[PDB]
Amino acid sequence: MAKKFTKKGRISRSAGRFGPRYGRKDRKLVADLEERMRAPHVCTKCARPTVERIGTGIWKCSKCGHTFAGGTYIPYTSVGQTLLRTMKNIAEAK
Amino acid sequence: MAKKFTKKGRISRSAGRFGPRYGRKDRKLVADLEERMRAPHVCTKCARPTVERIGTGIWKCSKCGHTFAGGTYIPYTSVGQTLLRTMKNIAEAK
Amino acid sequence: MVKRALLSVSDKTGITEFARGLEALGVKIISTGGTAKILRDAGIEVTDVSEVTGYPEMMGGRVKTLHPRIHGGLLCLRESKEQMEEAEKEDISLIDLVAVNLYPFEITISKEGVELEEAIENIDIGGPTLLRSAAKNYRSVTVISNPSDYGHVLKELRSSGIISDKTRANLAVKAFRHTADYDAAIDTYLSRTLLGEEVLRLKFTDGVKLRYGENWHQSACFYKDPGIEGPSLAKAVQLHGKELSYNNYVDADNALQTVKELGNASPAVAIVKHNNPCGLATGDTLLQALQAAWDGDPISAYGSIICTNETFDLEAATFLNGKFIEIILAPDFKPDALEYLKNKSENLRLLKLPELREVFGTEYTYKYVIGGMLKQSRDIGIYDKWESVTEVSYPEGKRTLSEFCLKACKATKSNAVILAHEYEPGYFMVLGMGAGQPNRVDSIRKLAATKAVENLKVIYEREQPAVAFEEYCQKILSECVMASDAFFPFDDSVVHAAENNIRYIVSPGGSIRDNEVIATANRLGIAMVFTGMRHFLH
Amino acid sequence: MVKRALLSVSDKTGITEFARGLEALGVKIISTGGTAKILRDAGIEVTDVSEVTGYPEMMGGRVKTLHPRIHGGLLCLRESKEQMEEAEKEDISLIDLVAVNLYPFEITISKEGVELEEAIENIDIGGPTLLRSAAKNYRSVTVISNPSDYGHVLKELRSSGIISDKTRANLAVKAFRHTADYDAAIDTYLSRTLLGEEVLRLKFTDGVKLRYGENWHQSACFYKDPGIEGPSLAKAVQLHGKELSYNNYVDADNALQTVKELGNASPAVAIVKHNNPCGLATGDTLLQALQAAWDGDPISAYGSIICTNETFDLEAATFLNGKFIEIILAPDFKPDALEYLKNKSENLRLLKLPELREVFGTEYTYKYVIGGMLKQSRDIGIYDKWESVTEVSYPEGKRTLSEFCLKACKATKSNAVILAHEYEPGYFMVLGMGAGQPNRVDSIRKLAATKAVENLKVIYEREQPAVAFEEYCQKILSECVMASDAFFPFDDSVVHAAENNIRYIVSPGGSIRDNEVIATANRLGIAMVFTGMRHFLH
RNA sequence: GACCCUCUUAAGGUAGCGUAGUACCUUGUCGCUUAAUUGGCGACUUGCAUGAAUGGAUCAAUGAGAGCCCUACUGU
RNA sequence: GACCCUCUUAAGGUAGCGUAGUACCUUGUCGCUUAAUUGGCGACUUGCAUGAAUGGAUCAAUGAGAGCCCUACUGU
Repeated sequence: MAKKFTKKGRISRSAGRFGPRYGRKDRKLVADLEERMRAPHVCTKCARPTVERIGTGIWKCSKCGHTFAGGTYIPYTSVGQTLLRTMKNIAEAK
Repeated sequence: MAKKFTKKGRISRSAGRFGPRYGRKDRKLVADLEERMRAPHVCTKCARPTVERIGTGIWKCSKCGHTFAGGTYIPYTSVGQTLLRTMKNIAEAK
Repeated sequence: MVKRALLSVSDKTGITEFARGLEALGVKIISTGGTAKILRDAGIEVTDVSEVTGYPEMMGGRVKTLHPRIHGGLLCLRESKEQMEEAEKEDISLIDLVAVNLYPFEITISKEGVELEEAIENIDIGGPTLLRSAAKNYRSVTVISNPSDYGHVLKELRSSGIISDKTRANLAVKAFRHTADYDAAIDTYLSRTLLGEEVLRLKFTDGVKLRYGENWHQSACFYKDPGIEGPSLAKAVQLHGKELSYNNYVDADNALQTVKELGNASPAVAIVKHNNPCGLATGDTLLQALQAAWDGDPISAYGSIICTNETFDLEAATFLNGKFIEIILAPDFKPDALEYLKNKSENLRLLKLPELREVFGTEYTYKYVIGGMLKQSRDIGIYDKWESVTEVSYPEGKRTLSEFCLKACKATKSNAVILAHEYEPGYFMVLGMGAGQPNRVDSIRKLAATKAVENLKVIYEREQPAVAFEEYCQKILSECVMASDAFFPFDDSVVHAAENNIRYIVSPGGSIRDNEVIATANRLGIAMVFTGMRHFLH
Repeated sequence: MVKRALLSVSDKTGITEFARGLEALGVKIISTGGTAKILRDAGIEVTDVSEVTGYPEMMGGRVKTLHPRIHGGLLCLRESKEQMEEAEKEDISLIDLVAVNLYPFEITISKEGVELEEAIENIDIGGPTLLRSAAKNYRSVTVISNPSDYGHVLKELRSSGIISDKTRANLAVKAFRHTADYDAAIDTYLSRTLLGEEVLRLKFTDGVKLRYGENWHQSACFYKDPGIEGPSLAKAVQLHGKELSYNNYVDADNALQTVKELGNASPAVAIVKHNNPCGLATGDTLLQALQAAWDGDPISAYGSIICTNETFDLEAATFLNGKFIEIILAPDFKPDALEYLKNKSENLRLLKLPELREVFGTEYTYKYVIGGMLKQSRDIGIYDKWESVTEVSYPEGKRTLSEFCLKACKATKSNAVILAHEYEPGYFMVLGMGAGQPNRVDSIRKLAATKAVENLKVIYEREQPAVAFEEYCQKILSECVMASDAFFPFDDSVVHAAENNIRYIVSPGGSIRDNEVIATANRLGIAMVFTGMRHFLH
């Protein structure tokens, strides 16, 4: 289903577009960020993994058209989810 | 202080007088009995290890001349010491 | 310098290049058998061994030669009279470079019964001699058994000019060792196949003198096995940290085992202390995970060591801050966490393992029972059957709870009562253990129940919800899942657990009175599924 | 059948007779060097290798020999044409028996520096080859490596006529093994001297599969060691009793180690459950001791491994009647006793160890850390310095009272408030444990009194003296000595100790506040010596 | 040429690297490379006057950068 | 020639040993011992008709016990 993951090919990932430039550390950081951003993300409106990044901080659902502002490389951040869960706990309490 | 206990000489013990006769098991039994009987035995009258066997069941103290009847190969037996300790416990109780 | 090259490498890898390289610098190539052809075809001019040692050769492929005062030339000191003498004689050569590896020994069971004949008739005899000979030359002649270091040699020669003592040394040591490996095999197999004894020949390389052991003077070394399977304390990355003692190493084992025993899964960790399960729980992030496994432990705690499957960051390192930790076993590690830990409390022995989470890779384990050693298989068997003899069976929720314990309790010193209870639906956590207490009932007395309630207390009070302690417990008092070693002795003990409400107990199969135990848990309705696993982990 | 014999034996031990025999059975003796000399000086005619190979002589005593092209004659069939013909060629001989042993390698240390040059120089190059070559002949050539098998060989020949396949096999394998050992030495030494990375090879030969493992699918297999050592499970006889398993061996060894720390003299016994010696005792006539341990643990007990220090007798055999024991170890036994138990019981794994009352013979342990094998120097050293600082000091007898902890707390799991205290006329057994749980204090927190008094309980309960429970316990609790592990953390914990009337703890010295440990000991009145030997057993 | 003192007017070079693009003495000593090499590389190093963001060591890839060598090629 | 049944009118030879001082067939087959051996020893063993205190196997030492072989010796 994926590429020919050769005996040595599983390191560069999307940072294989950089060749031997920029160092293993920054290549790994960029590759990990690309993997996290390209992972499927569930839509909070229809609950299916159709949320893709349309721009720097803008995310859109391909199914229901729900567009929102999130993280630069991740649709949902830990701080935002913490704020949401705090307010949900308050709302449950009252 | 003892004999020349050679690299191989520590098995026969006093059963070395029997040579290759009578079997290892009975040679070991006789040697162990001889060792136990020739061990020092404390005199119950003077409290020093001078009790030697004078005959089959007769034991005498070389110091104080205290002569008594004991085991055939041991001056004091477990049954006799159990009887003595039972009567001592009774005497302490009363 | 080095001007002759007798390269009869059984394994024909790298020889092409090596040989060319040599030919370039000069170094007459005097190989035979296989090597000869391959080179005289690739282009590298090669002279056949035929015209060196007095008489030629035979059955190419293994045998070749085996000449005394020719192996004695190369041997050692090819420049010191007596010794050198065997590298000259009658056209006899003073070869200075040798590389002859040994194809590993094998038995290859044939379709029609083990090919013992062929097997025995393919144990290289020529090789080991030439090799051990050259090897012997800590001085002059240089031997390169291993094929995977032709570079290093070539490099040195090309640049420097002549080989270096340092190198010659390593090369020799390695070569001897290799012949050893060979012999070892030749013994092991043939000792099992021909006779029927199992000779266990072991070797632990990478010897590292450490601190001590029990005594402050109990010097011991962490001889590192050269196994290249996967998860290995040896091949670690100690970010910063004094040489960790025996104790640390062991507990490392413990936590590594437990963490991988859980098949990693949704963000999981394994806190460990005094080689006794000191934390195990799952989560959706290490935030929860970490605290889900630290939660159940208000006692031991301080002095433990983390063994995770994801990443340890400053977020949870806040609560951690202070909570004395000897070692960190983080596959992935955050720079700031790293730095903070670094200064904060020196103790942090940050022994992350490079992407530690894989399949163990070994299939055996040993316990040197001073006078011998056992060979316990690397078993990971988590359950036989999933079925409660007691009518009332596990709901998927509590099946997951049981499945949970199975892992921990199996990776938990037994003779205990492992009471892992849910902290977060889906993400479980331990709530009880029981370090080898006299009888299983005594264990449940001074562990499980007690530690569970004390935990519940700590939790309840700490996070202060509406629901008051008593009922907060009530809610899940029965739900509490406890597999505990294997079959809980009798029924009255299980009822003691039910006394502490606890109406969820796992019981493999085969208790002291199963008949009765079942009856009891059925009447009570205690969900008592019969996993079947005699985990009884020591 | 043997027609010619190559006797190039480094070690000459007993070659003269083997030679005499062969000659008397016609077997021409083609030998060279040392052997050859002795033989021609002992009235045995011997032909020289010169009349075989085309190789003269040089440094007779190790190499000087080998056999190319030609070794392939004896090889794996000195009669198999293709094989055969090679060794016999031109004046060469078809020797069908070769005996080549190898002097054990040793580096040692000289007055002016390691004698590396010569020491390493003497790595037999010829010998080993001859061995491997001959050895491979699973048929024809009968290799005689080990010198302690000339008898067997001779007898067989003198009678039968042909060394049977079976024998040939054994011999060959053994030869290969000998060369293996040789090389292993050549590795270890060199890796420790020349370079630094040290290598530890293990000693695990003759195997035997057991039942299974902790679970039915966890197969374990004991691998005995060739080492002659001393007291070890390898040299123990299962008079009667179903095949011992994993747990069996484990605990049995732990027990052995426990009884062996006290070193002969005073009669002693022991017991153990799930790797926990929970019942050491000394005393006089075993009887008491034995049962005193059974009082120590009257719960779990049932199915432990009694480990007495000498022969068992009927007195306590009748006490053991009904009180299920897994294994009973003992240096020796008495016929009637042995029989008695044997027939009465149907489970006791009677495994008395022939002659265990001597020197153990080992000083290293090998904790398997999944790719690690340490080498702790076996040491039980009671103390480094006896320096009671606390104002309350220990009189010689109270000193022994303390010493008994060290004596057992080492030889048993730690984190245990080991209450070694009087119970038999001038003989102190451990009274209370700690059952190694979280914090050090946690030991006393659910042990110390817990055990001490459970025991006291049973004793009192039975004999119900006027001294009611409180002062009964007090009788010894006021004089109790607790030398718990190493240096006990702080001071209120010790207060808890004094609490249990035990005004006699013992602490090696140097925990969280040593000055306060003293201060408190003075205040409380807890007499405690600062031994310094942390007994844990790593 | 290790080790207690010094001279210490704050301290007295840790890891490394080392005749360096830094070494005056200097064409330093040795090994490979040559018939022969103030050269190149490697090791040693008594560092006139190396050394840790005055950043130290090292380095795959890259370079109209700077040296030395082999091969091929040739009117150099 | 293993394995379910049998015939089982109690059961159907476990450990061992085996052509035996027990093996009829028989001078059984093979190897050593001899030029050649109904022999001795070893192995195999389809045990006419071995086998566990009708005691099985084995055995150091001992033996005016019974066989076979080597050496020395000799009018055998």
